Amino acid sequence: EKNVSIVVAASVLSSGIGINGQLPWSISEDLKFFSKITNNKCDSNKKNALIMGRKTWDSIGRRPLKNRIIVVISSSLPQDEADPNVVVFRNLEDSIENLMNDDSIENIFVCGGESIYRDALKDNFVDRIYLTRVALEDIEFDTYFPEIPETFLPVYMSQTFCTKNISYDFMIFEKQLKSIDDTVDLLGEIFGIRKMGNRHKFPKEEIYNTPSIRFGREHYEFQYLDLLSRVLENGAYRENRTGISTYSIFGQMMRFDMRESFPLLTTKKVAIRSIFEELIWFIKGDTNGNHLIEKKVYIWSGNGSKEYLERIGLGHREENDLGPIYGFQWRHYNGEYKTMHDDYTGVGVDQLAKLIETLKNNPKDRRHILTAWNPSALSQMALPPCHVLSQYYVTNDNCLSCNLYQRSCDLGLGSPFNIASYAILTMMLAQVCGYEPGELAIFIGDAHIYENHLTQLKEQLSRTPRPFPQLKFKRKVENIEDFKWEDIELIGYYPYPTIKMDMAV
Amino acid sequence: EKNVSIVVAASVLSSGIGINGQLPWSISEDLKFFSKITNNKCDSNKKNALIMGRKTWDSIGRRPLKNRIIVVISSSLPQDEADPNVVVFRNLEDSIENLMNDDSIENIFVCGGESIYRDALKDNFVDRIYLTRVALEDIEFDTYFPEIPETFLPVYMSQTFCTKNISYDFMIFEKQLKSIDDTVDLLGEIFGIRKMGNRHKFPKEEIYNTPSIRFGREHYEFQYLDLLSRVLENGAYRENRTGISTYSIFGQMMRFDMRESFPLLTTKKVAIRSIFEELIWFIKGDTNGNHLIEKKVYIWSGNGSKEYLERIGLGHREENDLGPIYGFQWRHYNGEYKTMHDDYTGVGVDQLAKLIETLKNNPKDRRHILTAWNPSALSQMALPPCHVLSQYYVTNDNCLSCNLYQRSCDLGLGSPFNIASYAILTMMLAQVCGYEPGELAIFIGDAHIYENHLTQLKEQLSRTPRPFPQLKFKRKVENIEDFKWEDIELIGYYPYPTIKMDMAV
Ligand SMILES: NC(=O)C1=CN([C@@H]2O[C@H](COP(=O)(O)OP(=O)(O)OC[C@H]3O[C@@H](n4cnc5c(N)ncnc54)[C@H](OP(=O)(O)O)[C@@H]3O)[C@@H](O)[C@H]2O)C=CC1
Ligand SMILES: NC(=O)C1=CN([C@@H]2O[C@H](COP(=O)(O)OP(=O)(O)OC[C@H]3O[C@@H](n4cnc5c(N)ncnc54)[C@H](OP(=O)(O)O)[C@@H]3O)[C@@H](O)[C@H]2O)C=CC1
Ligand SMILES: CN(Cc1cnc2nc(N)nc(N)c2n1)c1ccc(C(=O)N[C@@H](CCC(=O)O)C(=O)O)cc1
Ligand SMILES: CN(Cc1cnc2nc(N)nc(N)c2n1)c1ccc(C(=O)N[C@@H](CCC(=O)O)C(=O)O)cc1
Ligand SMILES: Nc1nc2[nH]cc(Cc3ccc(C(=O)Nc4ccccc4CCC(=O)O)cc3)c2c(=O)[nH]1
Ligand SMILES: Nc1nc2[nH]cc(Cc3ccc(C(=O)Nc4ccccc4CCC(=O)O)cc3)c2c(=O)[nH]1
Ligand SMILES: O=c1[nH]c(=O)n([C@H]2C[C@H](O)[C@@H](COP(=O)(O)O)O2)cc1F
Ligand SMILES: O=c1[nH]c(=O)n([C@H]2C[C@H](O)[C@@H](COP(=O)(O)O)O2)cc1F
Repeated sequence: EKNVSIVVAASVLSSGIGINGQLPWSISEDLKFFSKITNNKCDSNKKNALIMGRKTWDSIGRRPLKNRIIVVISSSLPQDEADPNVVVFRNLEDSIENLMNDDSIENIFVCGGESIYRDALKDNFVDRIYLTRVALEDIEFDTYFPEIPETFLPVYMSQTFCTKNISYDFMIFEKQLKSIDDTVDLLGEIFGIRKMGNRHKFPKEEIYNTPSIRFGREHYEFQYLDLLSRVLENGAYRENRTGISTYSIFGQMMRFDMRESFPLLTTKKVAIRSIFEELIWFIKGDTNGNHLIEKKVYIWSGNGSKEYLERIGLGHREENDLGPIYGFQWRHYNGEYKTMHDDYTGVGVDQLAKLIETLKNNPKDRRHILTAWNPSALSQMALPPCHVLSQYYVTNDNCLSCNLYQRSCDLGLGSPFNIASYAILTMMLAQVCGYEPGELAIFIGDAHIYENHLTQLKEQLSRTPRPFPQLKFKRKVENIEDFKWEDIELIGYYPYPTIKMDMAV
Repeated sequence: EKNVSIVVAASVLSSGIGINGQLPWSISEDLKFFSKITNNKCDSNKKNALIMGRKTWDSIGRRPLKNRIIVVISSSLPQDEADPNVVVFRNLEDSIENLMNDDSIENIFVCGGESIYRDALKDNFVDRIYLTRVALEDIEFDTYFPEIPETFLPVYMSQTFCTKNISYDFMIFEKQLKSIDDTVDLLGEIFGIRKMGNRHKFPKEEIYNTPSIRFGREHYEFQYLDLLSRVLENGAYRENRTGISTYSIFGQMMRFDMRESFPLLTTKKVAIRSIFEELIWFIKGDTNGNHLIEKKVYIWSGNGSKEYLERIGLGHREENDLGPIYGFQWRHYNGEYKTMHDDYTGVGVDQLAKLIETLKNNPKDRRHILTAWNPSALSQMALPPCHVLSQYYVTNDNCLSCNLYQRSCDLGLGSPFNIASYAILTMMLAQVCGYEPGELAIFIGDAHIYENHLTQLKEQLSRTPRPFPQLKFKRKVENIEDFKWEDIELIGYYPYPTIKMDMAV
């Protein structure tokens, strides 16, 4: 009995491996992973064995590897007794005998082609699968990886990495103490909601995304998918200013990486264009809702209709004049807001401009804050600022991190937008100031789920995540308000089908 | 071979158990815990065995317990063969035979007096200890619990509970997968700081408080003591506006409970009086530094000296005229700040008053925000607001929770004060509005440690924590600015000796 694992790097969707006798990508870090994973020996005078087909043996140059015995599955190659680091077997079934004897071989790894992968799974010899998912699908394959059978379960999913603008993950598939559990549960019976642990229950398998991945939830999309589960388990049914009631908890956070990936949800086709047009709308200082409607973006029409505006006591306002919201408080703080058609160039504290000047001249400064809560002009807003405070931080490696506090997040409609919106905003500040994107942390107050999103959000938790895409700018801009949608390149985004959710006006 | 545990409820410091033949406290939940912990059987047709001395057998009334065999250790009591749920042995050594030959007994529990506790440890019969630490020391004992030998290590420590204004914990003392670890480490060698996991390394045992408690870090003081450990492991040496450099990370949070306890650090004698006088100073709208100096509180002298004020370009300011800091922005927002001795009654948005009126009339409201960042009047401040935004939330149980975002935390000098300040403020808002204290969450930006605190904070991590104290008000106040230091009763606070740290002016 010895561990027999599979090492493979396939595409994210079609699961393709190699084209015309060679690989369709050149990722250096992946090959280094193959080296480290196949040289993992626990004893000293022992070496691992790698199994591959002839066409794979040909593709690697017919040369042995460092302290690894190469096993070739060929019906034509002669068993050369000269080379001890390369052995040839006539078939895969006969080749699996270095487990009942040959103690020298510690572990066994299967890394051949489709012909060897398919026969290794159908014969039930595989105990573990090391999968490297590459985000490449607009190309052509000729050799694919067989679909993983239901007997294997995902146990680990790494963070999204990047190499030459190509995103890739690392997953593990396994074939599927007691003294504290019998005490915390007893204290949970004595104290009900007196014990704070009962107020934050661990979600059950029915709302936990990919529950087989227990200890290896490293993909930072789980920071969002586990928040949905945490709301369904502990969310309190509550009313609000709209007719749609919510399930809300208080005090949650999400952490994201922006160096090797771009935090854009893959479990739902997020409209990335609508997020950008809203962000550049904020950066320009514009509070005219029609400008977004004139760009085929209808996300501020509900909160800017004639019925809604007169309902909240703003009948004196034009159709889509939202008012001093983010975008007016960013560029003009404490400015006498008249209408949307007015000229505020020069009035108000330009927080965004001073923020850039502070990030360049004083990086070690701790007060790189951008606020949006102005109590003096709240009754004039069509809607109070949801994402309020935002703090930025420069590391010693010229990286730019971002922290956001959100008073209430509409998980399903507002959180996926706010994740990408401030991720793009951080990258824009990083380019203009000359830094690199770092980490993104979002601190949430009233994390709620509207009751008409339960059917859709329950579907999102059923979809296993995919690696994050890459976001690259097409040109360096002079100022900051010069970005255009054409200057944005989204690389390797293959999400799940979009699910429609209605906005609670 | 079967488990032989010890169940005991001793004092926090002297470890006292019982006085004049009875217990020195009446905690109903503790007895309920003793019942549930001794009725934990896995086999149905099997019963546990409880061992106690004669003087303890007398204290419980000489009556058996529900489906538990009581073993009495007495040299005078006759072995009554009539009662099958009570058996008498002449000594403790002879009484322990129901493990090698008696299958009927599943588990063994030792819960006698000092005579049985000391003999159970000195003879090395104990495999596990269930300790209930009660915060009572101003009384008199007569029977104590033996000091835990070095062979036992803490494995679990529950949250601080409360019963009749008495805090108590629950601890466990034990006698002192593998496939994913060998993959995340490999990815940590390939990618250096490219992998986000390496930027947030798990602290080492040498800076981890009570490293034996791995899975049972439920005491919410660990939310602060593990933040110190996380800074020492991953903190980047950085400069700032003062001569003292720091070790800072970005994006950390802490969680606290205010229902059954009061988040006041026990690893250091925190000056609670100075925290209150600062908090009530904010509520009144006062920005005069001398008023705290006239109350034997010298925490704003460094940032309010004649030398410091002229160094930051405010030489035209009086001695301790701090300016519009928190405390002016709370009660008077966007008010024309003149001097410290002015009458701003009527000018500026009274955020605190509107907050109280909103918490009463509209609890389900999501915009219970109290901000302190006013970019229009930042150059007038002697020091920008460190703790900026604060959001409040009413649960369905008429409880008041609080979320805070802090721009920079001086861990060791500023964090312990800010924890209690917003904890007391939440209780003040809860009483005036008619709610109960709930949860407290603090969201941190630049979590740093000044380099002159390393010797002291490394000492703070060496002392194992103690249960939180209780904070109760002595009277109900009419408004909110009527609180006085005499109206506060701190119950059960037994911290470690105070350690002096210098403020980076
Ligand atoms: N992304 C990845 O992880 C990997 C990708 N690849 C790619 O896949 C491609 C190659 O794979 P593939 O085309 O499927 O060819 P294979 O690598 O699977 O090799 C197949 C050959 O092995 C022999 N063989 C296979 N099955 C048997 C059997 N049951 N009994 C006896 N002999 C057998 C035959 O050779 P013979 O003629 O001697 O009988 C057969 O032609 C390449 O492009 C390569 O780059 C390869 C490895 C890994
Ligand atoms: N806080 C807690 O968890 C608990 C507290 N207590 C408190 O502790 C106090 C009582 O405990 P304590 O004073 O120590 O007395 P004990 O409960 O330990 O009982 C001692 C008696 O057991 C017999 N005994 C003790 N040692 C031996 C021995 N080595 N060999 C043979 N017989 C022995 C003797 O009985 P004999 O007269 O026959 O010689 C002795 O009088 C009470 O206040 C009680 O309430 C008790 C249990 C739990
Ligand atoms: C069989 N094969 C195809 C191939 C390519 N990429 C993969 N990637 C993964 N994740 N898994 C595989 N099984 C895999 N297989 C191989 C095997 C080894 C080398 C190789 O050159 N290995 C060097 C790697 C050199 C390096 O460190 O850069 C070694 O030292 O083992 C290339 C292709
Ligand atoms: C020997 N003794 C003293 C006593 C009191 N408190 C303790 N508390 C702790 N944590 N550990 C002990 N060993 C302990 N012992 C006892 C033992 C049982 C009961 C008792 O009444 N038990 C009932 C409990 C009734 C209830 O649910 O409140 C039971 O069903 O077990 C009281 C005192
Ligand atoms: N209650 C409440 N009030 C709010 N006011 C303003 C907002 C922001 C916002 C308003 C609307 C949306 C929205 O429809 N997203 C979306 C989601 C999935 C698929 C497609 C789309 C848009 C369609 C497209 O591609 O055009 C997103 C964000 C907001 C909110 O989210 N909730
Ligand atoms: N850099 C920086 N600047 C700041 N300006 C204003 C503050 C607030 C503050 C200033 C000082 C303290 C302080 O000495 N605490 C303390 C800690 C442990 C033991 C005893 C004490 C006081 C002794 C006693 O009062 O009994 C706390 C809080 C602040 C800060 O914390 N850091
Ligand atoms: O950027 C946004 N992010 C967001 O989460 N919302 C959602 C949060 C909440 O569901 C609603 C605001 O309702 P309320 O003002 O009562 O908090 O809008 C709206 C935005 F514009
Ligand atoms: O309530 C407070 N909390 C706090 O953490 N500081 C410390 C944090 C840091 O040491 C300093 C902030 O100065 P600056 O952020 O301008 O560097 O004050 C000060 C307070 F008054």
